[PDB]
Amino acid sequence: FMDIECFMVLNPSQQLAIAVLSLTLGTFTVLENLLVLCVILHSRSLRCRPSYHFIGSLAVADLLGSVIFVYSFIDFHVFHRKDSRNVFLFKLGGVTASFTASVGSLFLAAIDRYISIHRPLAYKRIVTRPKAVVAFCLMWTIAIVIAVLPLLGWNCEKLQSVCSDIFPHIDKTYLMFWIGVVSVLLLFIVYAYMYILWKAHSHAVAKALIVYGSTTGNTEYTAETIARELADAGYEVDSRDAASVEAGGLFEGFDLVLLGCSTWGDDSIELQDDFIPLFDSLEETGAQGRKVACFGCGDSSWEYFCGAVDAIEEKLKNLGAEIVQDGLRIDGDPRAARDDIVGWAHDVRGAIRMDIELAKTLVLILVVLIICWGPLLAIMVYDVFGKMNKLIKTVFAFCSMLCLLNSTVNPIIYALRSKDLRHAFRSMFPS
Ligand SMILES: Cc1cc2nc3c(=O)[nH]c(=O)nc-3n(C[C@H](O)[C@H](O)[C@H](O)COP(=O)(O)O)c2cc1C
Ligand SMILES: CC(C)CCC[C@@H](C)[C@H]1CC[C@H]2[C@@H]3CC=C4C[C@@H](O)CC[C@]4(C)[C@H]3CC[C@]12C
Repeated sequence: FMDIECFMVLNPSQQLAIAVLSLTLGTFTVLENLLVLCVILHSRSLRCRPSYHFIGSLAVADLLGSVIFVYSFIDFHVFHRKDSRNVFLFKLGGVTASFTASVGSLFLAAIDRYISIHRPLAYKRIVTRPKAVVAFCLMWTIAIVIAVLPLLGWNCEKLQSVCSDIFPHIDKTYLMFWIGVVSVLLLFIVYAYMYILWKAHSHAVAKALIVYGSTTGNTEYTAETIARELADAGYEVDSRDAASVEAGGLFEGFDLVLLGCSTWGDDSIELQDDFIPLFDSLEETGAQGRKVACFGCGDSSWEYFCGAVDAIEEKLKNLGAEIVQDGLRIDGDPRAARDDIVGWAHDVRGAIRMDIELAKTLVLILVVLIICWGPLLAIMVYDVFGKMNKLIKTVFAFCSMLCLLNSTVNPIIYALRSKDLRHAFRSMFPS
């Protein structure tokens, strides 16, 4: 038993600001989605290839949600309308389902693009047109079912219950359940997109592994000269002396692997004593379908010029490691052959990032969702655990406007970014 006017914290100036922000964004949001829906149906008449299952659901939810929200919000605040419990829970159920289905659409958009990254080869087997058709339908029914529950029962007046100080006639247990399901998909949305950016961050920069024997220090100076062209180009480098290497999984996670070794053949071809242990235990090395290249120092005076490079390349192509370019072979000092070093290093780089606008969009969406749903659900958690003062009700009233802004910026985030929709919008014009 709570007074309806107790939920109405309304300063005539605060009432005008509420009305201004809600009638601008409201009329602006409705016109946006009413245009988006018109474009899809116009596009449906011309092209049957774009699914438009996600953008249509998001637009319908934002249109229906905003229309009922702005009207009820202004009627409740500016006009101070006192409705019966069922008539209010009918209206509150309507907006809640629409906004729930809206964020449920973003949840289905998250799983659509999460499966494409986690399981690219199996994406076409899971996400289909009938499955997405059924999923959205069930997403809408569940969204309606949950939001109709307060009207059916499970409210603060039907049961001896502890009520909400921001939503009249609502049981806090129902809100905690509603917050839970909304928070789970939101956290999954945040987790998925954060999982996309961290996964794409490792692929942007390539990793190059350099090992060398070099008793005298020439193949090291070579590798040190080899590494800088790679490093200056933008390659993560992990040069390692062959005397301090671990055999098993030595090449794991390297897009390119450069194996340099000096030849030390007094009588017969012999490699660097430090490079021999790694040579023997190569099978242990990943040694498979790994882009790899060789280099090494030698001298013309010997019958086997850089025979080490030949022995290594024979084991690499034996196990199937793709040798992208021939091994680099140097005699004497590589300080005079610096040009050929950076030449072979730029060539092995030639023979072989991410969409930042799509990467920033995820950042933007995450920043948007954290901005629009963070404080909104936060105030509701304050209502569930303990209670709040009058200022928080006023802040929540302004924060109730914050989710409406999300419905305004969504057709700019997704529909405007749709290359197919913009084609359908231009097709509206003569030719
Ligand atoms: C005992 C001995 C054997 C060598 N055998 C070879 C050989 O078979 N083939 C070759 O090209 N150079 C051979 N060299 C020359 C070295 O490979 C050359 O000095 C090289 O620049 C050494 O590289 P590092 O400074 O990276 O150890 C040999 C040198 C010595 C002292
Ligand atoms: C929210 C309450 C008050 C009324 C909802 C009833 C109507 C408007 C709801 C219930 C079922 C919903 C449909 C369920 C399935 C989809 C597929 C989706 O890809 C586009 C939206 C669309 C076509 C929904 C449009 C809106 C819809 C028809």
